[PDB]
Amino acid sequence: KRYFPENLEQNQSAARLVSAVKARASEADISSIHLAIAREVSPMFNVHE
Amino acid sequence: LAGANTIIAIMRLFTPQGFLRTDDLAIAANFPRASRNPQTYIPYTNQRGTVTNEFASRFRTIVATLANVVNERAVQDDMQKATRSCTKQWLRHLETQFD
Amino acid sequence: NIAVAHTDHLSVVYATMSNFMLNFTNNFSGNHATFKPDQYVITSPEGSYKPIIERQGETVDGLTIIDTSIVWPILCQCTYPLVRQSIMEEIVYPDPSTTLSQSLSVAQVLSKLTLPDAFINMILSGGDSVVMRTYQTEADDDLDEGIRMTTYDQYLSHIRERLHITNVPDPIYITGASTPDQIAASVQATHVAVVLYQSGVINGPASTYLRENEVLVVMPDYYDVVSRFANANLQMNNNRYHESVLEIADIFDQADFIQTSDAVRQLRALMPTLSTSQIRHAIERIAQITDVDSTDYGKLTLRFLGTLTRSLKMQNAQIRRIRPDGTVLRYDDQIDIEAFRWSRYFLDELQLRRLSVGLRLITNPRIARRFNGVRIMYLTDDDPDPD
Amino acid sequence: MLQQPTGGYTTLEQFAFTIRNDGTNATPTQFLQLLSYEATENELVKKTIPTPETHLPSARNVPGNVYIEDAITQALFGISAQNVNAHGYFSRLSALALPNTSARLGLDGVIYNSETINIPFYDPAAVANFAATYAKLGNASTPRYRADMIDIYAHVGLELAGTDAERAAGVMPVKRAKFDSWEGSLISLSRDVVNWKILAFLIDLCSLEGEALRAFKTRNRDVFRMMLFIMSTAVAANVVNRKVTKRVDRVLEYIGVNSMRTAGRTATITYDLSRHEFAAKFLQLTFTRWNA
Amino acid sequence: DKGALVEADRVIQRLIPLSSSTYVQRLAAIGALYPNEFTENVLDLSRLSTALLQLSDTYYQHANDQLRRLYRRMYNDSRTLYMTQRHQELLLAQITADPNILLYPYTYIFTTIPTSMNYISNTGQGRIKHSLTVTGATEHDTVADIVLGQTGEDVITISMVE
Repeated sequence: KRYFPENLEQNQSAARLVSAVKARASEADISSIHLAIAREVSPMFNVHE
Repeated sequence: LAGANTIIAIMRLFTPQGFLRTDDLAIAANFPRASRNPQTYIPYTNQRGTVTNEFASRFRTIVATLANVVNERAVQDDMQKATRSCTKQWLRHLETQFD
Repeated sequence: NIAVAHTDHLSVVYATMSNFMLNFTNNFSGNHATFKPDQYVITSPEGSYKPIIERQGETVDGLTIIDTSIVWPILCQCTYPLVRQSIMEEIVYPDPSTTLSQSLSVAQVLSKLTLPDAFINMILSGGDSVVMRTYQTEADDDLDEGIRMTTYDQYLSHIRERLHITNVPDPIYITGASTPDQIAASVQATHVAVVLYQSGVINGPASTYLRENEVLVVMPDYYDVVSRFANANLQMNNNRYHESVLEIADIFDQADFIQTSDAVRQLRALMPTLSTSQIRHAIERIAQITDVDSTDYGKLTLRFLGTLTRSLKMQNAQIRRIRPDGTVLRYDDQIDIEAFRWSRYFLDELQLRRLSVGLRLITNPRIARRFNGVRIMYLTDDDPDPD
Repeated sequence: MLQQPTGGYTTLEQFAFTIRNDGTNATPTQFLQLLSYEATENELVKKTIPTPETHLPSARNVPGNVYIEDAITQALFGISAQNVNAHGYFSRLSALALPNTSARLGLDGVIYNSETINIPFYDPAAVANFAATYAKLGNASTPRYRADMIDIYAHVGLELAGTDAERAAGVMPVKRAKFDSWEGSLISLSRDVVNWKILAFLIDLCSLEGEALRAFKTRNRDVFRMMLFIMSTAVAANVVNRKVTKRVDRVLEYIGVNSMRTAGRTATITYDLSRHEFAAKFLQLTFTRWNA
Repeated sequence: DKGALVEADRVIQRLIPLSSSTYVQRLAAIGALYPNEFTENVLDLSRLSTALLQLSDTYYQHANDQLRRLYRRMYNDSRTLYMTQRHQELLLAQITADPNILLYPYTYIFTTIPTSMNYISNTGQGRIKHSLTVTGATEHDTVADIVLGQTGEDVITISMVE
């Protein structure tokens, strides 16, 4: 994962921002990514949330 | 809006960077299509420059806006002041990642 | 007891060390109340600036954590040569050569380190480019011909920061009261054929000026471009234009800002479309090709600096003070040193001098033995000649 | 010994000053024709130049034959020259200042310590007349004798950019010189001018008198102006190029204003502080001679 | 200017910024204009800088185009000492008396003094009590309405009866 600039992950004052980014940054899956890509083109029927 | 310029400006960061293609091959193929004139929005056009890439440049302006946003943000706790300085570096890392 | 050793001995050590070659910054004016360090950053017009000083989270092997308690040994448990009670130990005056030569070792290590990146960025300095619609305004205009214009976004994303670096007044807004004489005065003030459009509608003589002189008008948007001009020809039309790229070298032509030699130009003309990863790969290749070993002190320093990630974007980069507020200040004769006004692509003067000769070499027709295109034709080959 | 003509040595075709341009050897005047201007709000006003010091610096006992033409021309226009005063051999010119000295100034621009075979040289009278002034280049650096590096440049402006009207008035707007240009134009110009046998121009400037001198000044105004041009680019605060519909115009801002810049740049030759002092001194002397 | 003998140490008491920020350049620029009318009121020196800066900002703000450009010239050529012809006459005298005297060398004499309106500039306490004249040289035509802001009780209160 290339989430943080070098040093910033282990930096003690970065700890909140890191924990923030880690809160959002989900692990990759080919399926979820391809879905995310595909649904830009696919018709929507049940309205998305 | 007269008094809310920073909000409108941050809201312009969301404007899509692509273009509205007609579905020309689908129309020539006589493929089914609910729209009177079938179309689709491509998120981004290919880089027509030789070095400059307009997507990455757009994200440069976005992240620069966002960093000057965090910079202007008042904080109370010391720890918030630290995280405020750190997010700017994080933003810079992002911008290089996107480029 | 120790005070003499401090004031009358240690002070001189400080006073020499102030003149060591690498102690290059100003550290402290001696007034705690009003001292902030001058803050330089390395600003590329493209990517974000990189401050020299920041809380970047490098501890430098713990060196940035300051332990005040070190003062206790300094009073209560440390000998000094000046404090005899009296042995009269002779003072030591160390050879300059050791600290000197290690300073020089560092300096040469750093220049030789930067060289491949700096060279490539010299080539590409013209390569940043902006999208540019060219609306036509004559009955038989060629596709290149007409009034060049670009969106304000492309202006901010490229042209503006570069104008800040060239230290010129910002280009005038044109309001449709604008004389061609005013557009001229603006261009010769900024040395860049550019004007921000403001409000309609631009008059005919100004339009002929902008067309004849290839001045680049800068629209807030393309919402109704022909309405913005008063066109007597009625040749201009919202659908009648041609989108095209416009290299920064086709705008700026500064000697140590943007390499605009026709040699480097045609050399770029040869180049495949490039991403930043490709450029990085080119730099990493040149570094592969030209790596030359260090001196043992340089190996120790390169090892100490750690992996050279070089995330910083050096394209058209410069050395400029930030305001403490976080904005980037323009260069200031009257405060910034002359050496900072231009990076000179971060190359030595002898390098640029040889470089011009190289450019003469790299465009000689005799070298140009890569040939383009072939004729196929069925034909007897009596009496061959390559020409 | 080369006889001086009734005009200066400059009348001889052997000494012709020409910068290469448009694929030929252009006379400086036809290059100066390409020069064009943009007056700014700011104004240059020429103050009277201080009279040069009477003192001629000693030509210290030097065994060798100093290459003085090369030294001056490189000090004034040379691309890479530096620390021009620490060697300080300009003082040597004073050796020629004496009546009946054994030294000769050869057309090579060498100050021979004695007359020597197969080395043609300027008439010792004329060289005495020239050395009498230009040996003071030798005291360019001595603190007591430094010339102004700022006000003197106004004269340069007036003599280059200045229209006959501005020159009569003695004041001109600070101008911004410009000319259509080939790549590296200022550098090639500075070398073509570094190659000049300027000692002819100076010796004639200093030895001629009356109608001959006046004819010399009118005949050579453009030469002087060209040296002034290379120098003005050495001091100009910046030198941009402009796109102008498939042509490129070189633009020096500004004429007549010493920026005192010492940082190197690709576009033009740069004056280290010593070159600034030397040039200011040279301008003092040459301008003092140019008005009589 | 009033013709008094002056025992001053030097003819021009203004500083010359050999190297400086822009605000000081604009100060030095406004300084040789001599905008101020003669005044005998005590000044609050503590805020002087602010005053002199604001003055500059307005002097340039409502000056005719030529005076504006003159201001800019002084503002860029800040190393030069701008001075009136009479000043330079005095310098000539004091040089002739003492040939060895050192004076700042980069100076520019005004062939003509600028003819700007003199500014009242009392910075002591007291509200002005203008008595507006019915008519004047200016000919207003369709001037836009001027809104007056509300004031705090802290600045001024409006009781019903004197």
